[PDB]
Amino acid sequence: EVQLQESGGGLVQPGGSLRLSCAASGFTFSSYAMGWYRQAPGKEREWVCAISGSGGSTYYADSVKGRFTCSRDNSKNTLYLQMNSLKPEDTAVYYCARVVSYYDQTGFVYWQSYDYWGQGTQVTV
Amino acid sequence: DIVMTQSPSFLSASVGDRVTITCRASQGISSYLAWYQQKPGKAPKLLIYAASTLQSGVPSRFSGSGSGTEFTLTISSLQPEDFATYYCQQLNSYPPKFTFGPGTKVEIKRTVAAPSVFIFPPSDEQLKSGTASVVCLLNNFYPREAKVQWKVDNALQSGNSQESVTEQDSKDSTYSLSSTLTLSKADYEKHKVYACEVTHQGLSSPVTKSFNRGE
Amino acid sequence: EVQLVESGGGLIQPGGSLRLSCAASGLTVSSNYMSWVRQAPGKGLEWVSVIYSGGSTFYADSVKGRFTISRDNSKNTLYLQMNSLRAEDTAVYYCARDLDVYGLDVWGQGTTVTVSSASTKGPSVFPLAPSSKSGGTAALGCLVKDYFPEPVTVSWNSGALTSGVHTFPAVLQSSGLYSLSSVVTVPSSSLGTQTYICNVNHKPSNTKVDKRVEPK
Amino acid sequence: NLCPFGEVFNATRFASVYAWNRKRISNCVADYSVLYNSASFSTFKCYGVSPTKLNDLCFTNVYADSFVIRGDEVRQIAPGQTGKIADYNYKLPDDFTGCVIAWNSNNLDSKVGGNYNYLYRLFRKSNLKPFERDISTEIYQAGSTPCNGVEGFNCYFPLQSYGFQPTNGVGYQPYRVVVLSFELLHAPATVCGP
Ligand SMILES: *[C@@H]1O[C@H](CO)[C@@H](O)[C@H](O)[C@H]1NC(C)=O
Repeated sequence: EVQLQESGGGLVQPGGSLRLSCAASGFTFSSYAMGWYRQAPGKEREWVCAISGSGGSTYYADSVKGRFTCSRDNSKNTLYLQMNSLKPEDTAVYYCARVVSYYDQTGFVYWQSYDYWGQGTQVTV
Repeated sequence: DIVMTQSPSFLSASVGDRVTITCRASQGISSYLAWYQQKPGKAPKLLIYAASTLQSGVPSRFSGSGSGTEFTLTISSLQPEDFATYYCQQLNSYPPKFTFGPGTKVEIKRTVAAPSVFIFPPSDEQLKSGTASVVCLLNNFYPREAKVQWKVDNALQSGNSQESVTEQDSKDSTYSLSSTLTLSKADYEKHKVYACEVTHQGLSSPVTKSFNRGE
Repeated sequence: EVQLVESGGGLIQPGGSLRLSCAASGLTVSSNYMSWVRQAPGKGLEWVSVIYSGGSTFYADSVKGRFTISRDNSKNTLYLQMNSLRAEDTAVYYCARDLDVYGLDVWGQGTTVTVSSASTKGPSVFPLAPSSKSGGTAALGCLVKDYFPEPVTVSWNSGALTSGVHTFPAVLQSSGLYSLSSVVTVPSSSLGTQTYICNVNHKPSNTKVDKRVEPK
Repeated sequence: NLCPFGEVFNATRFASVYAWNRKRISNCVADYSVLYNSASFSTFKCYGVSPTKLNDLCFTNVYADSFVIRGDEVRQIAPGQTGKIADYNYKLPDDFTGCVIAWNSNNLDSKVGGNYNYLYRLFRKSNLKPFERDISTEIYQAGSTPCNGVEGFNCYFPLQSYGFQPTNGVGYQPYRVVVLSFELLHAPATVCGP
């Protein structure tokens, strides 16, 4: 886990479509599931999506389900979050990192992030 | 988080005295405590680890005790080279690897000495630059605790003064203070009387030194 | 024998980068926990980062994502790369060997890192003249104002006058420049006979000033 | 033939983390309800399998690894973690399929003068491979000079004891940890749910 750069866009109109991209190096991208973490201005960080190495299992939060789609191309070691039906509440900064999932005692699934960081800045979406 | 506190902040003692300084923790840390000594301009020196075990090459007068939330460092006989700042450090903490204490400074005790107070008006050369600095000098006082009040036309001033205190002197073990009141030239010409009032143990009443602009 | 020798400190603009190095003798950096601890001017000691024997690296929250700890084993040297400095990192940094519950035994001499957007400026020397008000003691001095960076050196009568001289620690102002005062207490009978000059040297600006303080 | 989970979970004396105990569950019927219907576990995290489906699955073998660590170190018992426990005492594989369960043990493993029978490996040159057990008591060499089996400067004993006192904070307080690992091989399946 040597680095993780991010891209995708900035200011964008409501009800629009845009995709956010993340790059990876120093590890087998297909081996580790990657996740998108969104941090709102003045609010806490929130897990929006997580995708397995295969992509056969994709997990999304209820706050954004039905609108964003998370995809990965293991060929280029890149992470994609396609954002559609945009609303002003989705205005935040997005970050990528390696992620792992666990089941609690009652069967619900939560996600844990490998300790690292990706540096980027967004001001409107 | 576990917070480390150290008391006293300042302690005055003489050579041969027995010195005890305490370090407290918000939550019990068992014996995960270390004691270090630092002198001005030099790196910290490890004195005690595990809160009771002496580091090799450290004199036996240093001793540590305590478990849980309260720990103590004791010097059986204070020696002239033992005058320094002492820190306590938590070991195997989370999230930080270790957390140091605020620090305790051990200083040379002596008789109470009243300060000598002098006031210095701004120089005309500085007045040409557009800024005026008035200086108050407190010379050769003990104990260190002293208060300086800057007054302009009998009005107490806050937010325009900066202070500096020298270390204990090599000969008479006396501290000295220098306070600067910085203002604009226009404000300096707008007022006439500038005074510095010093409060100290050696003074029965606070001592005020004043000057009037333009003599 | 045992010694950690540091280098790489200096003056940096905010947002800049600096690499600190710590060469080791008497211990192997690989086989030891190696930590960086910084002391801010006039404050206590704060842990920065730690590197393990197995390669695990841990950083403090204040410097997460900006500082990187590394080691070279051919040179037995510990390295700290500091990027995006933010002027609260201005401190004296030390490299130490960590023994966990046994504490940090071996420290280094420390290197000073100062982060400031201020420009190197020559000091202005002004006279703190003695007051007209005696037969006893009078106080005179010099104010060395608006200089960057530290340090400066102040002497009296080219070193002939060292008794009663107090050169106070400098203070950092809102402008980012330092101010200092040097005072001396002299017999007042010598005010009209002996001529007192303060000699101030600021090497970074190549400034040398001799200011005569005379009663006004 | 009920699987002996209680032998690991409800045992009086646990093991040190540097010498973590492993028990092989085989040829028995396992009811995981006793584990996932209990309220005595501070940490219950299953990676790669949900507890609810566990009673409906068959495995070739099961492994129960028990040890005692500090609370602040319980986070290290997880895939892709770094730390003294993870690097030198007990390493979980990144592709870990199993359940980590942990409960407080201040009532049993904390003594007024301190329990010094629980130890962790403090010094080790290289990080531990997954499911490795280092029980060496060799003196660690921190410098060029050989130790010759004598403790001294740059020559330290590899194991250090936890100070487990009842007045310690929760992070410094002891926690008992059991890790269940389920293995399926090209062999007859012996561990099955009800
Ligand atoms: C341990 O004993 C308690 C008390 O009877 C019981 O509730 C629990 O199920 C036991 N644990 C196991 C793993 O059997």
